[PDB]
Amino acid sequence: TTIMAVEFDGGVVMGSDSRVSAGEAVVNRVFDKLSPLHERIYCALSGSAADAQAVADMAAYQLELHGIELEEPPLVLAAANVVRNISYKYREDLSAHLMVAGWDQREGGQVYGTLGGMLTRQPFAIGGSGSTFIYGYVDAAYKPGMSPEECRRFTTDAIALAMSRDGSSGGVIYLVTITAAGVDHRVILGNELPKFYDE
Amino acid sequence: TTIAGLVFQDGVILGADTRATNDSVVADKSCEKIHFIAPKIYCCGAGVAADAEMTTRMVASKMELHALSTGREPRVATVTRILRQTLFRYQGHVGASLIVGGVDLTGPQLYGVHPHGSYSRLPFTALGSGQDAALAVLEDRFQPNMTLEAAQGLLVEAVTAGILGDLGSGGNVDACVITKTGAKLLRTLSSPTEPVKRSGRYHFVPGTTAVLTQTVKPL
Amino acid sequence: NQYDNDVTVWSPQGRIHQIEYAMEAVKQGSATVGLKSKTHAVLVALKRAQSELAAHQKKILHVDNHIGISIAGLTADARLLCNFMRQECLDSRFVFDRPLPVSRLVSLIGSKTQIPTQRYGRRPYGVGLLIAGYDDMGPHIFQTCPSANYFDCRAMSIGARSQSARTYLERHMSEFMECNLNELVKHGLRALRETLPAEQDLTTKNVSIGIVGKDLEFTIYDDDDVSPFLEGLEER
Amino acid sequence: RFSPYVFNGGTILAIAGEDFAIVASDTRLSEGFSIHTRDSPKCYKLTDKTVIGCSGFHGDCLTLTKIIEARLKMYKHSNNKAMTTGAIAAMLSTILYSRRFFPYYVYNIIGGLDEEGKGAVYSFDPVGSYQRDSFKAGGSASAMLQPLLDNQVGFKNMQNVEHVPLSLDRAMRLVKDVFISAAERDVYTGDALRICIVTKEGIREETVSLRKD
Amino acid sequence: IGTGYDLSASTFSPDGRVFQVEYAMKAVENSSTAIGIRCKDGVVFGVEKLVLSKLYEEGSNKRLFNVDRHVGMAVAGLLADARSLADIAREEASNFRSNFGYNIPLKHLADRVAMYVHAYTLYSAVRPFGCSFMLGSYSVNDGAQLYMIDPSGVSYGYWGCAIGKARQAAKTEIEKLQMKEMTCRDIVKEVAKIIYIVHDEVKDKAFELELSWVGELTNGRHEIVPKDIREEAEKYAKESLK
Amino acid sequence: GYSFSLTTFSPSGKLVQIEYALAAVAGGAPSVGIKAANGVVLATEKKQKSILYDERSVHKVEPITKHIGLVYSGMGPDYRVLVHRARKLAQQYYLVYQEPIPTAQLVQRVASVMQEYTQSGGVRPFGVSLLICGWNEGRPYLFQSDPSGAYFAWKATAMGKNYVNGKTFLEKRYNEDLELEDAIHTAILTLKESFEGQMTEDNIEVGICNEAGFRRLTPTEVKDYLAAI
Amino acid sequence: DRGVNTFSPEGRLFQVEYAIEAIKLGSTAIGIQTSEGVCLAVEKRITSPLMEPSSIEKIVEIDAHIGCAMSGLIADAKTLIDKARVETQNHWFTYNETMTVESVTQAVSNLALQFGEEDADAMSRPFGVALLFGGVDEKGPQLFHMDPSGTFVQCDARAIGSASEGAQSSLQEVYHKSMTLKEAIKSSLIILKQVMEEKLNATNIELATVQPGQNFHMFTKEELEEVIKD
Amino acid sequence: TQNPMVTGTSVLGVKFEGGVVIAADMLGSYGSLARFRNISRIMRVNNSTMLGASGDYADFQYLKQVLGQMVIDEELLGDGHSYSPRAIHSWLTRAMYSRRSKMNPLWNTMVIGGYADGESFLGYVDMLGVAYEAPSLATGYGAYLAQPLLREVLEKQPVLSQTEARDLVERCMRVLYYRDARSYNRFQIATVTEKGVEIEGPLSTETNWDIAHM
Ligand SMILES: *[B]([O])([O])[C]([C]C1=[C][C]=[C]C([C][C])=[C]1)[N]C(=O)[C]([C]C1=[C][C]=[C][C]=[C]1)[N]C(=O)C1=N[C]=[C]N=[C]1
Ligand SMILES: *[B]([O])([O])[C]([C]C1=[C][C]=[C]C([C][C])=[C]1)[N]C(=O)[C]([C]C1=[C][C]=[C][C]=[C]1)[N]C(=O)C1=N[C]=[C]N=[C]1
Repeated sequence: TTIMAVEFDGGVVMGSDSRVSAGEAVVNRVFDKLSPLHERIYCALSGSAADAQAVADMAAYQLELHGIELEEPPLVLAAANVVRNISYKYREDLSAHLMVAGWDQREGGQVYGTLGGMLTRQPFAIGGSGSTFIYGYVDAAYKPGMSPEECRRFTTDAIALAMSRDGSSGGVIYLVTITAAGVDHRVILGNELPKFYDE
Repeated sequence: TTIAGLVFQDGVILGADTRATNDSVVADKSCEKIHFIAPKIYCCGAGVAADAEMTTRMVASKMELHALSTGREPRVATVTRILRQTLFRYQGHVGASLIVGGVDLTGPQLYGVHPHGSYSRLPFTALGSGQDAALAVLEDRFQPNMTLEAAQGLLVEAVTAGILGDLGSGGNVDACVITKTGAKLLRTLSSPTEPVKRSGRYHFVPGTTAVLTQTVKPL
Repeated sequence: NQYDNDVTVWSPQGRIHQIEYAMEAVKQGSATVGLKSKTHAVLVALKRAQSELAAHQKKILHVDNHIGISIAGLTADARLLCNFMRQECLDSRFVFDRPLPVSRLVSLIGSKTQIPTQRYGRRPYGVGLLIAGYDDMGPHIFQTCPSANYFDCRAMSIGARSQSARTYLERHMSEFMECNLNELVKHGLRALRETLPAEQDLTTKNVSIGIVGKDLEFTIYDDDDVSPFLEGLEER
Repeated sequence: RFSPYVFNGGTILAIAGEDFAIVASDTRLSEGFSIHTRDSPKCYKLTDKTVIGCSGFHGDCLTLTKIIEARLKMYKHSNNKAMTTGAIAAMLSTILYSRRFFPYYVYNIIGGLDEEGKGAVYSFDPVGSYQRDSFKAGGSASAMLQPLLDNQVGFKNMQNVEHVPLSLDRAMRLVKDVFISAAERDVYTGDALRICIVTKEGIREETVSLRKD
Repeated sequence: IGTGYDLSASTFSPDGRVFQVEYAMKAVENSSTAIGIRCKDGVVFGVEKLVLSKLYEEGSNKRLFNVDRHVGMAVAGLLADARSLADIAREEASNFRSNFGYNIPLKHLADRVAMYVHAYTLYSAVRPFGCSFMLGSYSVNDGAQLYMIDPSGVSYGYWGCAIGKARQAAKTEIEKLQMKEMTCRDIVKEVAKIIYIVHDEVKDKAFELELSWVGELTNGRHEIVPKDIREEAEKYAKESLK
Repeated sequence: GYSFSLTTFSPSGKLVQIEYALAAVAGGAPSVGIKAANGVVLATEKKQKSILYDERSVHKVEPITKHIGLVYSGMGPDYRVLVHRARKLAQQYYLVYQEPIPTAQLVQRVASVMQEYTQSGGVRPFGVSLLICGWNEGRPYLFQSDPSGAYFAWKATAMGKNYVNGKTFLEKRYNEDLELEDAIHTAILTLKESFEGQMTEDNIEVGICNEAGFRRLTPTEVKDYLAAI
Repeated sequence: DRGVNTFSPEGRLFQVEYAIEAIKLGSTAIGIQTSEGVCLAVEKRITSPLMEPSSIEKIVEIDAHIGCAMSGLIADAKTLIDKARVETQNHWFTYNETMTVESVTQAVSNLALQFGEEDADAMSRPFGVALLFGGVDEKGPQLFHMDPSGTFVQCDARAIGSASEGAQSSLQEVYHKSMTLKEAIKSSLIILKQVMEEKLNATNIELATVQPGQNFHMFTKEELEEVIKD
Repeated sequence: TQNPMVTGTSVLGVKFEGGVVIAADMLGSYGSLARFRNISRIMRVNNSTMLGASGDYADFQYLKQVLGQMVIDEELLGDGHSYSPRAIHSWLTRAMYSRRSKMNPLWNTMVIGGYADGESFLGYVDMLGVAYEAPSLATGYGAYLAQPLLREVLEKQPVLSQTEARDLVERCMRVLYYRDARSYNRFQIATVTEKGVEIEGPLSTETNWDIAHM
């Protein structure tokens, strides 16, 4: 898997590949790893499929009731703490990383890391097996003040670059743009991926 | 096992073989791997036969209590969730790999549920030791909005490829077609092996077996 | 009539008669006086004898090196509360390696003793305490009651005839902060003796003193150890 | 796999005299080939007539020490008297055996006065077996100092020798000379020697220096 | 109605009432008056803390508490119940930060604590709290917020609020103020004036005034009103009475 | 909770709370059960207070499993508790034995729960009497379970308001050899004996049980039965 | 009805008040603390010649240096006696020493208001017994009294039971702090003879003396006869 | 935590005349990977105490949460009593030992610096409950590289000024960046004096690579 989130002025862009594997076998080649936790709050799934889906199901439930009690959309910090606490309490039994990003009236567009029960805000963040091969790329390619389109292009290029190199990553790139107005869903097909040196 | 699913223009087709194996020995030549959940929801089981049998039985029973209370036809999302949350809780020790297919107010759906509790909504899928032979046929010839006759044909071929290619699979192809109007359970829809014939002359003349003791209890 | 039986029953007046009945235990225990100066906290109490042949009951008990108490009421409830206090103090030194701040201990007593005032089949504590302590905020005198309410005091008296002692503490209140130990203890003895009958005086048998302060850990003086303080008293 | 123990070294030693008891220790605390601190004395004052030496895993040393400290206060409140040296020894055995299946990795040597005002030493193993001794060494250089205590303080292997009982002055000189030898040969012993002397008058502490390496 | 219908909170009277809660409300009405005012840049609390004995220390029986760094609580009623509710409220705020990583919103805290109160109004096993209390808070995002909970477990949001003996008399005096356009420095002087007016010098003994505030002036932190400002408000309160 | 019984023996030897629970039943809307030769009918008065009530929203005649059905007299909310419990009990049997629960077996299990509320601490007995119908071993069954936890197998019976008259009416009016088509007609005529007003397909509720399992009759089916009445 | 933990308008628990009244029905027992040891004496109150006098054990040994005299409900006392014996041996095990008389008295005393209905694990009512703990420790000979309120006090001389008022009056007139243990035994026997309805004899009463260097001793019939002779 | 994930390297500490200074790089490593090069590993506990942490970051964040709340809890009372640096060190020792005894340690090695009543405080606490005070501390690999330099200076001059202590810490961070293969040239310097705790960052030590031309 290769997951990625990028903050911009009015919100966030989140991306993921589409490969679900079981050893060297592709089980699902078109999985959408960008799972909604609330209207305007999403998480990118990685690691154990069963663990990631379980944590997402519980976080969306906790956040739904939290939102209805505060008579307000939950804060992205609250959604990040929700996921983080589950990942931390069960870190010995869970083997999943759920990146949390979205939008708020208070702090606007924010990107969070939940790796092993930790919590960290990032201008952009990457995860999954595929992220290992694009650290140098994202370090060279990231520039602050990127537009939502520039964020989608940074996310698409970085994920395609990882998809080529990583056996556990491939398929299609799913893009999601969370903003005050709402959420936009894009899909970049395996035919339409950006091309780079592949020999 | 070779279990498979498909989503066609008017519903879902579920396919299964009839082999149960006990360590390289065929124990059953014709078992039923396609199980009822609700009138318009069926499930294929692969793995530890007792785990597939009991987790299908439990969710079917939970769906009867669901439908009786709600007064509505059950949703395929409910069977997927009830199954996942149960399997996840057991952490993969309940070895049931399932293909859930069905039709509700939101159309036809096909899901793959794994023993650890992970799931996927797919247009076609295959599970079991012969899943790769079936998944090759499905990848090779699946087109969206297939006709019932075209979908049945592809499904039979997908299960058959697993029957002949996987040593852990054999027997006949059982199928189930699920449409808005209900489900048609096509048992032994295809038999890739013609009736096995022998020149069996193994008759024993009465008395050939040496008997030491004989007691007769009238009933 | 019907609002007397349980602590969970509110009377139509917005009163809890069981709490009021438990407070009657404190008023029936023998007088105790607690007072403080800028450096010390003193506990002076009268010890009753159940016959000439019996001994005068222990009215003052140790809680920690910086805290000591004097009881009035059910002696079994006083022991229960004493061991809770002693233990809370032990926990604080085990965990933090510092004395438990006196006001914090008193909050735990108020929190601990309120619980049975709101639970059916349970009863309030039939004990009232005077607490003497010393910490970073100097010396303290606190008062707890069978009603889970507590008070920060400049001086105080609980028990039988304690109204007489309270009057002396209110009239001499101003002199207490600049008092030395001998004078502060004597003030305590005079308030204690005001409760005592007209025919009865203080004694090296019925008097008990507890002192904690700037350099002194909580110490209990009882018979010949009490004599130096009584040797200053002079009148009525 | 996580190990809940680590060896922090250090040497303890006690001697019971006619009217005194000495409990002594080095001040080194280490781990592996590193020195944590050079000022870590292993002597802990429990009562005005009882001192304890503790050595082994420092985490267990700190804990068993706070538990002993808390238990004495509890006993004083319950009995309105200080625990005698014998009652502290008997109690420590039960505390150590309460962890029979997850031991306190601590070597304890109690030293103080008995009810006759004489010297008392009680030595323990991590799991709670103890006995009263004339003298004893524990900790990293335990095996270096014990044979010399057996010889010079117990008069062992010496025929035609006048058995003169040890005086405080003579025992203090022996503690200072054995810790110098322990610091020369045992890597875990050094920096300084902290000596606790228990007499009718109370506890005195003396601190002599040992090698910094 | 003394016919058994008033001995338990798990028993309704024939006219549909729970008398155990009504008798618990009477314990607050018998107690000293506490007032709270919400203004343009914060919330201010004031309490008529009657001096039961000259022997007690200045600041004994504090009827004002810090429930969280940004939340304050003003009580009236049975003090041990009031302090037990302060500990519940405190833990509720503490548990929100541990769950969501930020300060508990005041309406949410009011809602949570009001339901721990409500819970004690349903059973024979437990007794309702003989207490009413106010919660005050200020943040840039939520603004100034004042809430009040009664023994029944009811929680409402207020611009001005009073609880205790003089609850109605203090209300007709708070109504004279145009608090929606006032500062906390301005409203402090008024809170003291209202407490001195509703105090009964004949029936009651001496009193001590407790003043606390949370607003923009304090950076959203619940604080006691400093000695300097308190003396100035008490001087104006006494001068206005004449 | 309250750990002591709330139903105790009066000095005369009566379990008075059970007697008072039976009074709640005797004041409820009437219900009828008729065991035909080839099936079972369950009929009840579903007359609500006003036109404003959505009659189609809640039911009195309820399914338990494919072959068992239910009706009651008394406390509506109490009934719902027993319906859920009965449906659950029917699944527990099916999960173990892989066979539809025999009606005597369901009735016995449910009746045990009813007995429990007459002895267990701090609870009152159910104010409901249930008519349970089923089809098993190729034959129809009609049972009744009352607030004490006692069960009875009936050929035909009445519960609720005017049950004494309905029970005499059933005895004389019809007997064995009834076709299910004849039995439904009789159940509706038994109900017409107590009913105050015009009896429509929205104020009466019928359920049938036969070879094809149990099912509630549609209002159009009830309308055609009422066309002959 | 009212709960067992209900307070009377005077500030005392009704159940504890009534448990004290039960002691007024029990056999009269006396204890005298002397410089030479503590003396314990009790009337058995035998109701039939067929009853074995040896089977009435109202004076018990808690440990070698501590004895106990009891009055009230004899069966309620048996539970607290065992709690006292267990306590001394758990203290011996943990600390390698004997307990003070006061420490044992305090241990038994902690179990007094440990009764209740709601929120408990589980005594329903208090113990209808009064105890006298006579023994020797480093503080010398000590005699302690305890009642169902958990209140324990140290006594020079104390009487408990039916004729408590009268026996204490007699004790008060004859007790001196310098009185010998021989005189202590004589006074207790004379005072016990006075208060009982039946005549006094070696098989009618129990006598025990705890003295430093002699330990706890239960007087034999032959010893009781020699004492009654004087 | 039986197996740490994101870990922090050495935490440095040295007391001076009038306070204590503590230093730590802002790196969280996942094995050899410098995964987070800008995370703070230092925390202001209260006005007199500050804590730096080596080992697992998720466990440090958890302790930062638990401590942070304890401070808030205390401050609501406003009774004129506050946790001394020594009391935070005592609590933290009991906290680590307790988790270690349940065979579920918090994978950290921490340094606590403080200043209360004119006295400087510097205490070490590890995942097993081993605690002690020292004039200078260095956790992890710093116990091999930086502790010899701190002790070398403290041997010549035992009392250091705030400036001398600060320059000594900058010299130690330069050595650690050269020698520790799990360090980063981004760090924080936190100082506690009469005024209170002051955390400074991000800092970097200038590097010299002239030895490459030898
Ligand atoms: B990814 O490679 O990390 C992917 C992410 C993921 C998360 C939630 C839900 C899904 C699909 C249901 C996928 N996870 C996987 O592909 C993992 C295997 C994996 C994990 C880590 C690195 C590489 C590969 N898939 C499973 O665990 C799984 N899927 C199907 C059947 N059994 C197990
Ligand atoms: B299949 O080959 O994976 C098969 C699935 C199966 C078998 C019989 C009935 C059902 C109904 C749901 C399903 N599983 C087996 O044959 C298993 C052994 C196995 C396990 C994993 C991979 C391949 C094969 N066999 C049994 O559990 C079994 N065999 C005979 C009788 N009882 C049980």
